[PDB]
Amino acid sequence: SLRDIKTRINATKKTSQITKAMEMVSTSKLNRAEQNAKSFVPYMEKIQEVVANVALGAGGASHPMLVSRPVKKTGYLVITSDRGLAGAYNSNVLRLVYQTIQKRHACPDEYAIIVIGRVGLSFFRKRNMPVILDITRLPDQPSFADIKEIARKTVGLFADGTFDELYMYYNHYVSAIQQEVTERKLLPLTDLAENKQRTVYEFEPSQEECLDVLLPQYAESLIYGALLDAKASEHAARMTAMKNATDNANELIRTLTLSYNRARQAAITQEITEIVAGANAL
Amino acid sequence: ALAPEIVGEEHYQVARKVQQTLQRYKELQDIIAILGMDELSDEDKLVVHRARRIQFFLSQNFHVAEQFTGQPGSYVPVKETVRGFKEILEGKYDHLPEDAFRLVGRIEEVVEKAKAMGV
Amino acid sequence: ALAPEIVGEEHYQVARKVQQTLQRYKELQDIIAILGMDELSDEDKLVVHRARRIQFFLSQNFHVAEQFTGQPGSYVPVKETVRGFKEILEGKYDHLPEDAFRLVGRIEEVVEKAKAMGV
Amino acid sequence: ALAPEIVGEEHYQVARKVQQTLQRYKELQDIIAILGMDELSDEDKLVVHRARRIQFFLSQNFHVAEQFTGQPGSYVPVKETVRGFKEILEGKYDHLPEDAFRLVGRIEEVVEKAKAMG
Amino acid sequence: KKVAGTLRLDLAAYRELEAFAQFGSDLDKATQAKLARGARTVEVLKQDLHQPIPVEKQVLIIYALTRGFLDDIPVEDVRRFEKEFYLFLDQNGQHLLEHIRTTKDLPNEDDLNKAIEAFKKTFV
Amino acid sequence: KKVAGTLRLDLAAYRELEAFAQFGSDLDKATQAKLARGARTVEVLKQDLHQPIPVEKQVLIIYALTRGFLDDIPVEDVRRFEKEFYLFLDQNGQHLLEHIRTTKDLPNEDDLNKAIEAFKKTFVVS
Repeated sequence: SLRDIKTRINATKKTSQITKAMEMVSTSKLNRAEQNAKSFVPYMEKIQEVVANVALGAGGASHPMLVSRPVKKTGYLVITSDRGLAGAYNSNVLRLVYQTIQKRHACPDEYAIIVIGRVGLSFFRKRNMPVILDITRLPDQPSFADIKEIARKTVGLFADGTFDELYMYYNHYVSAIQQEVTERKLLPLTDLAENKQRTVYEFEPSQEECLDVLLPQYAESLIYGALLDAKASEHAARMTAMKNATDNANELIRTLTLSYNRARQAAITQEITEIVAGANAL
Repeated sequence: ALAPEIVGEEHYQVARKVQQTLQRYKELQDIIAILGMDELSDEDKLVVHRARRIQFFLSQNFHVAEQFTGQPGSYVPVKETVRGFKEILEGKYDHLPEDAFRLVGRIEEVVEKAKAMGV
Repeated sequence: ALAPEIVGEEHYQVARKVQQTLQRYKELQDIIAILGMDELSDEDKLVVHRARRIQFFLSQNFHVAEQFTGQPGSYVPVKETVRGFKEILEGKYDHLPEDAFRLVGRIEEVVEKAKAMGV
Repeated sequence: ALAPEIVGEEHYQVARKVQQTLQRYKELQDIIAILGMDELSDEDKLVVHRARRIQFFLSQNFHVAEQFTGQPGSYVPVKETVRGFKEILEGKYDHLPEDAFRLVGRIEEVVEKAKAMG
Repeated sequence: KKVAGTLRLDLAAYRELEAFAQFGSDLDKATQAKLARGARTVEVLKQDLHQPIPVEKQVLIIYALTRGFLDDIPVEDVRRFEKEFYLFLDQNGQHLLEHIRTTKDLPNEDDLNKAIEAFKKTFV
Repeated sequence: KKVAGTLRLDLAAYRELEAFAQFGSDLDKATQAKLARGARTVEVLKQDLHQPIPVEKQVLIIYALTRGFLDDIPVEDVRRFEKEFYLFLDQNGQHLLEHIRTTKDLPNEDDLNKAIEAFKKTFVVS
């Protein structure tokens, strides 16, 4: 129908302009996030190496965070998007976390879930899992202090023995089109960084007390590192999803446009043949 | 007869303002149908909110629809129609659920119809 | 001839359920033409996986096609055609890849064609 | 006529490259429109530079333009434009202000017009 | 002629940008500048039924939007800032209107800037 | 018939998998191997105007691509590799060219594989 096709061409044209608008704005945010993250990359090297060197050099394993223990029960931290329209980003991290728990844990009680992102909480509310902590509505660019208090809650749950082992599941930014669903172990610190270059350190703070400061500061540092990669990878995923969406829409506009022109030329050859058919008879 | 002096300034203001709301809802429906409603801004959300209510509140229970819909019917005087449509546009009645605005005559009735639903 | 008494209730229930999955995927096709399958949720994802399986498992190798493609042909008796669709519809063959379902006669042939790939 | 039998091979190579250079710039144009010039990779800048000079050297001072302006105007033989664009595409003249290429004739005119600025 | 040329460029750079970016809360600072003057231009071109405007007054309101005097004013009151400006011009600015009708030409910029800046002090 | 009958259908498959792969982010090994042969076939089917190739030379260049000897050579070089092989066949490899014309038939596989490796030693790259 000529009237109907014209509506679709007009709708596809308008929605192509919005997909392009979200492609360009995602580019601007990605550029900033790589810059902001690279600003905390030097901070991360400084803190993580000095605290590792004092934790692993000139001393034994005498911290609950350093020492390995047999695992009575465990937790998972999974970090996901608030809004949608980013393609495969949420599914491929949820796919790894869901497959991992069921395959290697055989009791609901065995595992607990910490979640960042509305889509993660939604997936857990559907199906069925419990959630111990479920932070949401973070700003587009994260600050350290947002997860200062939330991390404080998580390290309290670990440090008092509620969970004996804890894993992070998040996306890692590698390339402009390729991003990698990955898992790392936040606690215990069964392994540690080693600069191999150390200097005499003050022996006045109690070693356990001195650690009491540096272990949580390392833990917070690791979690924030995951947010830097997570937010950067979310913005890139929306940008290609928007590039491909716009390219599909513009292709559909040329295909639809030709159907309209073929229909328009047939309607003008029918009306002229009916007119001339009556005129020839009379 | 929709001219500022033929119907009055208060009437004309409300009438054209309704016509902006419903034209904005028409273009926005294309974006909702393909991309989804949650993707959009607070002002776009508030347009869709009000436009749904305005469009259903244009429906009415007639006496000749006594045969077609059971319910008896209503006559709304003009002064009342202007008051009510002004309240919808200013947001006073936005708490009520949208199904309450279908086939009702005066805005007073819409408040009670909602009470039966339980709101 | 598609009527419970003529075909038997098992054939009739299998044919109608196959035609219901295919109609849902002829409506999902308007949204997956643009966005891809990120927009789809839940039942939409499971329905598109099973529709892809069904649409390729309706394709066959003919003895008269030997003059065009080097493969041998296949004849599938009716009792066998119904059994295969039911296992596809239940979801018993969810794991196997879509390229193993093309140009074959019976469900046993899909399992060996998948095993050749190892995917 | 833009096929190597009719135009000859030197002309065909020079022409295709000009089209390749301009199309790539049309892409980087939307990236430069959203974000800053420093952001481009070095190789991408080496294509931005050539494209701006190529776009301007296409512009020419017409003789009928002297009613709409105050300059004499020039005619260029096909061998002189084919030679000149080969020099720009080899980069021999890249030490030049951009507007030197605006509304000019033969490539040697650019040299002198540059001196005019200083 | 001098005032009308800028507007054709200004309305165009909004139609392209708006067709995508009106909703985006924050884009580049320029894009914000173009979008803001874009709305004001579509409220300066709006007019009422059966009320024609003489040419000297048209050139003055278009000079003010193009040169950025109307940025400070919000989009809703652009339809009134217009009216208050026409009153102020009649009572005080008789000298500027004398010249445009007779010489079809624009007066000295310093004097125009002085009159319009002074009214911008008066407006609330 | 023996050399190239599965080319028409296999080449349609590359056209779709290229279109998916450009928008695609990460591919697997069996998809990447198929993407590498498809590019060479498209450059082996590129010709030039008013230059026909005798049929015995066609079956020899297509034997290289289908059996995978051309996999070593970088892409831009494929057109020059094809001009050179035809010159070499003329100067050196006359016995292969006599057999295909009379029997419309392909020579012994050992002798053909030997000959194609012998050409590839003489060929140089970039």
